[PDB]
Amino acid sequence: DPLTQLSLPPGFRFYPTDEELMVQYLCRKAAGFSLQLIAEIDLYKFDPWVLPNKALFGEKEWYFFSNRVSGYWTDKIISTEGQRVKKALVFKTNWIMHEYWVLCRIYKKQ
Amino acid sequence: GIQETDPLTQLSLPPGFRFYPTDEELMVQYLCRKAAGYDLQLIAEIDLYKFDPWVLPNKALFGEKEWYFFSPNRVAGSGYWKATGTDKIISTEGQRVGIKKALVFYIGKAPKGTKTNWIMHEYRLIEPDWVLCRIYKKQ
Repeated sequence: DPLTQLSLPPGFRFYPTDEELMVQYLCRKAAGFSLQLIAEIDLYKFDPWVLPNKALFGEKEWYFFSNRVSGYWTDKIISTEGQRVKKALVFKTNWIMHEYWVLCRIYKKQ
Repeated sequence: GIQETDPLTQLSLPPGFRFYPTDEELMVQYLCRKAAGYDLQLIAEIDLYKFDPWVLPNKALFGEKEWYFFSPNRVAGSGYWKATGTDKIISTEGQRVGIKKALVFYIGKAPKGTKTNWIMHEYRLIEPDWVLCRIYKKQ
C-alpha cells in the first residue's frame, strides 16, 4: 500500500482536478511514475464492480490507465493555462466512468 | 541553529493531493485531538476575531482556496461575522458531538452592516478550549 508509506496526515486525500489529470498524469505517461498510484488495466476485460479491488488504492473512486464491452459502456473541453488539452459514460447502473493510454475515473453513484 | 524546517508541507505530496478533510476528521483528528492536547503541525492558532477575513489567508500555513485555523454574532476588524442558515450536528462514535455553524462577514456596525462573500464554517465540540474554522471566499 503506497498511501501508508506517504505518511499522509489525517484528511489528506487524492482530490485531483481535470486539469491536473491531463498534464501531470496523462501527459506524463509519455516518458513518465516514481510511485504509480494509478496503474494500467484493460478496463474492458471487466465488469465495473470489481475494478476497485485491482486499483492500487481508493476508498470511493478509482483511477486507471487503459459502445464497448458482461455489459458495456457531454464531454467538456479541458484547457490548461488558457491552452487546450474528458468524457462521461454509464454502464442501468450507478456505475460511472470518467474518460480523459487514456486516464479514467471510475466510481459508484447514489 | 542547524536546520529547523518551516511551516507548510514537507510531505512531497504526489501531484493531486489536497487536504480535503471530512467533517468527522476535522472533529476527531483535529478539533478533538487539539482539545485533548496533541502535536507535523498543520492548523494555525489565531484569534480570528482580531482580523478582517481578507488578511487571514496569509496566516494559514497553506491553502489554495481555503484556510483552516484554530481560534480560542461577534466583531472582527472593520466588521462582524453573521450566523447563518442552520447549525449542523456532527456525531462521532462512540461519543463526541460537534456543531458546524456557518457565518458570513459584514463590514460595519451590527444591523445592517454591508454583506460580504467571506464565509466562515466553525467547528465546535459540545461538552458537559478551541474552535476550528474553515475560512473561504464565495465563488
